[PDB]
Amino acid sequence: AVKKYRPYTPSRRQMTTADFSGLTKKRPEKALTEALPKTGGRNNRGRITSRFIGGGHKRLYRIIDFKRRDKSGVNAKVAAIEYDPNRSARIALLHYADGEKRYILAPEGLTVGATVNAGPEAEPKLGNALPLRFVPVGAVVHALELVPGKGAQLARSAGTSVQVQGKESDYVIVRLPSGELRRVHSECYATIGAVGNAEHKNIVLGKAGRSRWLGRKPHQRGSAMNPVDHPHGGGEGRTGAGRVPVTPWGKPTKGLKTRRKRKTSDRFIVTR
Amino acid sequence: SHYDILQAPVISEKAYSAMERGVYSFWVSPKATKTEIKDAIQQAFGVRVIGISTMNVPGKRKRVGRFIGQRNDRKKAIVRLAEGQSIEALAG
Amino acid sequence: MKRTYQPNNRKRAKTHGFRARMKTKSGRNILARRRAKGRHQLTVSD
RNA sequence: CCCCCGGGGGCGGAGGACCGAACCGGUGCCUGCUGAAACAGUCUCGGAUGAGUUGUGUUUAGGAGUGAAAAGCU
RNA sequence: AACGAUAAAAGAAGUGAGAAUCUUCUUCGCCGUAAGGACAAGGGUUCCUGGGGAAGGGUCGUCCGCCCAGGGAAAGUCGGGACCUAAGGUGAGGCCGAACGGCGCAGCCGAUGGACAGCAGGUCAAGAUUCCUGCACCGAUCAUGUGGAGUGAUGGAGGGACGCAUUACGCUAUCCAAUGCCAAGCUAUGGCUAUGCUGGUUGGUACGCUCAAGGGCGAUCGGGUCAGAAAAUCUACCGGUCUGCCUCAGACGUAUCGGGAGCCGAAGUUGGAAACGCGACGGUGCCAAGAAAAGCUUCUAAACGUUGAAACAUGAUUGCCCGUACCGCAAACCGACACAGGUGUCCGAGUGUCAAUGCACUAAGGCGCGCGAGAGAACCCUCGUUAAGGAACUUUGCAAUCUCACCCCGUAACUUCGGAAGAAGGGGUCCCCACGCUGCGUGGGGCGCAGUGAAUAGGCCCAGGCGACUGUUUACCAAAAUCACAGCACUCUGCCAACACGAACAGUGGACGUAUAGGGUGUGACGCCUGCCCGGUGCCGGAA
Ligand SMILES: [Ca+2]
Ligand SMILES: [Mg+2]
Ligand SMILES: [Mg+2]
Ligand SMILES: [Mg+2]
Ligand SMILES: [Mg+2]
Ligand SMILES: [Mg+2]
Ligand SMILES: [Mg+2]
Ligand SMILES: [Mg+2]
Ligand SMILES: [Mg+2]
Ligand SMILES: [Mg+2]
Ligand SMILES: [Mg+2]
Ligand SMILES: [Mg+2]
Ligand SMILES: [Mg+2]
Ligand SMILES: [Mg+2]
Ligand SMILES: [Mg+2]
Ligand SMILES: [Mg+2]
Ligand SMILES: [Mg+2]
Ligand SMILES: [Mg+2]
Ligand SMILES: [Mg+2]
Ligand SMILES: [Mg+2]
Ligand SMILES: [Mg+2]
Ligand SMILES: [Mg+2]
Ligand SMILES: [Mg+2]
Ligand SMILES: [Mg+2]
Ligand SMILES: [Mg+2]
Ligand SMILES: [Mg+2]
Ligand SMILES: [Mg+2]
Ligand SMILES: [Mg+2]
Ligand SMILES: [Mg+2]
Ligand SMILES: [Mg+2]
Ligand SMILES: [Mg+2]
Ligand SMILES: [Mg+2]
Ligand SMILES: [Mg+2]
Ligand SMILES: [Mg+2]
Ligand SMILES: [Mg+2]
Ligand SMILES: [Mg+2]
Ligand SMILES: [Mg+2]
Ligand SMILES: [Mg+2]
Ligand SMILES: [Mg+2]
Ligand SMILES: [Mg+2]
Ligand SMILES: [Mg+2]
Ligand SMILES: [Mg+2]
Ligand SMILES: [Mg+2]
Ligand SMILES: [Mg+2]
Ligand SMILES: [Mg+2]
Ligand SMILES: [Mg+2]
Ligand SMILES: [Mg+2]
Ligand SMILES: [Mg+2]
Ligand SMILES: [Mg+2]
Ligand SMILES: [Mg+2]
Ligand SMILES: [Mg+2]
Ligand SMILES: [Mg+2]
Ligand SMILES: [Mg+2]
Ligand SMILES: [Mg+2]
Ligand SMILES: [Mg+2]
Ligand SMILES: [Mg+2]
Ligand SMILES: [Mg+2]
Ligand SMILES: [Mg+2]
Ligand SMILES: [Mg+2]
Ligand SMILES: [Mg+2]
Ligand SMILES: [Mg+2]
Ligand SMILES: [Mg+2]
Ligand SMILES: [Mg+2]
Ligand SMILES: [Mg+2]
Ligand SMILES: [Mg+2]
Ligand SMILES: [Mg+2]
Ligand SMILES: [Mg+2]
Ligand SMILES: [Mg+2]
Ligand SMILES: [Mg+2]
Ligand SMILES: [Mg+2]
Ligand SMILES: [Mg+2]
Ligand SMILES: [Mg+2]
Ligand SMILES: [Mg+2]
Ligand SMILES: [Mg+2]
Ligand SMILES: [Mg+2]
Ligand SMILES: [Mg+2]
Ligand SMILES: [Mg+2]
Ligand SMILES: [Mg+2]
Ligand SMILES: [Mg+2]
Ligand SMILES: [Mg+2]
Ligand SMILES: [Mg+2]
Ligand SMILES: [Mg+2]
Ligand SMILES: [Mg+2]
Ligand SMILES: [Mg+2]
Ligand SMILES: [Mg+2]
Ligand code: NA
Repeated sequence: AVKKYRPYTPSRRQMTTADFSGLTKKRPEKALTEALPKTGGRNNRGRITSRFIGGGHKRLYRIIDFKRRDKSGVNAKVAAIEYDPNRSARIALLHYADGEKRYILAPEGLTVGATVNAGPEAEPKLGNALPLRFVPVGAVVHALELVPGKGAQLARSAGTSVQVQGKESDYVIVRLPSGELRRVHSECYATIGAVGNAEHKNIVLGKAGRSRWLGRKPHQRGSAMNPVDHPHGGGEGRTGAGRVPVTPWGKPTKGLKTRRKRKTSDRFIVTR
Repeated sequence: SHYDILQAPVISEKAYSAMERGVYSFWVSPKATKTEIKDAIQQAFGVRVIGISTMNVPGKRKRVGRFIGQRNDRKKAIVRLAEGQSIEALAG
Repeated sequence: MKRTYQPNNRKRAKTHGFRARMKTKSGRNILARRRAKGRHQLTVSD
């Protein structure tokens, strides 16, 4: 389900919003709040860098464990599954026996009260911290290290999955969300199952400035600018002639990767 | 020490009616504080002090000779004694 | 008709002050350059 | 959400919803044009719970900043 | 030419060399969600008193925010500091860099926020939670006594700690009525002899077997080491375990200190209204998911003791530094001016009118805007009415009418089934009496040309172009069909990501984000859809 509305305002007919009924309606845990809103409004040394970052609504950061390795061998009980305006991919509070509390990303299909287990020998049940070497072939997982320890770059957002392929001397093959295939060391941890909030995509923002609530400012087109301001500068009417970015280059098809190491670790073919 | 902390008594019709209340009013060096101003009053005149108040006061900006002038800068302090309300009697 | 000069004692002294001219070379140039003019204004601190 | 069989009633109180003061703004006419004013006045008009308005404090600058974009503001 | 808003002014009296302009008296007119009052920025003696009259004042001037002199400004409790942290600024060590310099953890600075002990009155010419009177509270040191032992950290935990809309109950501020009370006198004009008129009609504190909505809270014994660095009798997890307690908002009474119209001190009633304030951190719904730190509460680590403890009771002593006058929507701040501009917050009464900070008139309060007097020509500006006609005017119905508020009846094509819609149109609107209901309604009667009787308060409809829509722009000739916009598409990007700032193997932004994400480009809600041409150029592959 996702909410839809009657057309009582000219907006608000197309508009859509997520269903929150599964989210426990609680204040986030006080120890994990970190705060650190402090939005860096695209600015660097006062100077814009990621252009078009506006203000939006205020936010706190929810520290989220990613490595999950340190509490190997302890059981966890899933308390609340809960909202988070940073990940936009619902998180899940959990309590360990011995009483430490830390958030974890919520897998698709995980309910409140479920068991959660971490460590090397743990069984491939939903939401466990398993190193790749013990993952059964063809299982889907998310939340994935690139190097053992301090990893969780791969598969983190709504509905993303990592489909393990064959295995080698200590490297496993996996299918990333982008359709790339990649090697990864077998002691990297992963989390069983795809990501929760599996259908973030079909929310319909509806009106301008529903984006502003998300803090993304209006995104100017070149062709409305001036020759001074952008290469797609003026001239009486409307057109093209070259097709280039802000500062120049291509941006329809101009492969932008550098010629480097770890391209040998991305050794299976990559659409991207 | 204490003698040259005290500046000169206020001479004001308001200050002199307060003279009749056991209240005494006089200027002091502005950078002095209340604690030392009180022990100065009572080292000098021999009397218990039970109430101090103090106030920085800007110098008026007079002008002579069509050279624009400056301030002067003072700090009048008002003090109430115990029932032993004497000073030098020098009130008038 | 809001106008260009809206006085502010903390603004006036935080930029422009004696403390702020010493924070950099270029301002210490502003001091010794005006001291040489023999001015008296020197900064905004009077 | 509650009744009668998507309809009607109960209730509830949503909204870049409506009229409208403050407030923000500048639509049309007139006046003003050695002005009351180096951009305003009266009348009229737009927005008026939002992409809203505003105060403090602070960051970004000269081929540079900033710009819901006029080569506009600095 | 002008003498700075069309909110008027008149008379008497006074002072003086001198008066339309200064003072007084009595009227008149103007504001009254202000043009009254209280603050913050900012200004700097402009404040009060006594003098003055050059210049400043758009005239005058005996006056002034001008000139001269003298005074005025009081804090343990209000605001800031000796307390805390945000962005930001710094920053030993550390990372970089032709030099000067650029980054940067802890820490430090930094209020626009957090924490924190007083209320009522009196009153200088000029100060008031500051001085005075009454009566409190807060910390610290000491003493007497009870107690006669555990205190319990630069470290741990809890807690401080926070959104938006709406809304139930109770209440005060505060406002209204009256043949409630109290005080004072009079009355004529035609009448009333008071049942008329006018005015006032309670603040703080202490004590209640007094009435009281609302609001807060579960609570211990034990298990586990793998959690909070170790500790821990405090927290967190897990398992056993059984409506009631606390709080007073506010009201009432008794007492007491004040205040109180008034000629020293009267009354202090009953009925009604009512906050955004208080009870409070209440309830409900929602998505865009709503600071940190100290103080505060709880634990041991170390150390100090365990016959001069923590803590409590009374008494004493102690209470630093800075701000405080006046202006403060303006004659004192910003505008070169005593300028029709601009300037953040709080309070802002009454009558009428569905409501109201709207509109009119008015309270308290404050003003009549620092040239005046006449005349009633042309012309010019802001207004009133206009015969017959009614857009014939003109680029254009531009301007100016018309319409106007609330109640009732009635409303089209077309539609994204919400809307179009206040469609259009037509009717009601006052006063008296009787009747029903909770100010309405039903009836009967009355007056006027007219009853939202004055003020505020839509003209409407048909048909096109463009853009879907709210919104944004050229400060000072363009507000639009421009910009953006939700939605769509191409492409890039595997994470020290692409990309962007950068002297830099520095550091940052992207982002404490990770392909359902981020950048770039172009289109621009929604519906039906998006054809032919890879030769040229660009781009991705091939690479004899
Ligand atoms: Ca006629
Ligand atoms: Mg629905
Ligand atoms: Mg730029
Ligand atoms: Mg876009
Ligand atoms: Mg352009
Ligand atoms: Mg160019
Ligand atoms: Mg072009
Ligand atoms: Mg151009
Ligand atoms: Mg063209
Ligand atoms: Mg660029
Ligand atoms: Mg005192
Ligand atoms: Mg100074
Ligand atoms: Mg000097
Ligand atoms: Mg109802
Ligand atoms: Mg609206
Ligand atoms: Mg409409
Ligand atoms: Mg305006
Ligand atoms: Mg504008
Ligand atoms: Mg309109
Ligand atoms: Mg509108
Ligand atoms: Mg350039
Ligand atoms: Mg004029
Ligand atoms: Mg007169
Ligand atoms: Mg005479
Ligand atoms: Mg004369
Ligand atoms: Mg006059
Ligand atoms: Mg006068
Ligand atoms: Mg007289
Ligand atoms: Mg005022
Ligand atoms: Mg000041
Ligand atoms: Mg002052
Ligand atoms: Mg005066
Ligand atoms: Mg006087
Ligand atoms: Mg005088
Ligand atoms: Mg004169
Ligand atoms: Mg002279
Ligand atoms: Mg003159
Ligand atoms: Mg003081
Ligand atoms: Mg006192
Ligand atoms: Mg304080
Ligand atoms: Mg600090
Ligand atoms: Mg810092
Ligand atoms: Mg630095
Ligand atoms: Mg503050
Ligand atoms: Mg306090
Ligand atoms: Mg007096
Ligand atoms: Mg005064
Ligand atoms: Mg007082
Ligand atoms: Mg209520
Ligand atoms: Mg009566
Ligand atoms: Mg009466
Ligand atoms: Mg203990
Ligand atoms: Mg009583
Ligand atoms: Mg600290
Ligand atoms: Mg004052
Ligand atoms: Mg003015
Ligand atoms: Mg304003
Ligand atoms: Mg009111
Ligand atoms: Mg009123
Ligand atoms: Mg009313
Ligand atoms: Mg009004
Ligand atoms: Mg005034
Ligand atoms: Mg005439
Ligand atoms: Mg006119
Ligand atoms: Mg007629
Ligand atoms: Mg006609
Ligand atoms: Mg003609
Ligand atoms: Mg014609
Ligand atoms: Mg035209
Ligand atoms: Mg017109
Ligand atoms: Mg039909
Ligand atoms: Mg219909
Ligand atoms: Mg229409
Ligand atoms: Mg008639
Ligand atoms: Mg009639
Ligand atoms: Mg009328
Ligand atoms: Mg045509
Ligand atoms: Mg438009
Ligand atoms: Mg313009
Ligand atoms: Mg501008
Ligand atoms: Mg215009
Ligand atoms: Mg590096
Ligand atoms: Mg970084
Ligand atoms: Mg376009
Ligand atoms: Mg095509
Ligand atoms: Na009579």
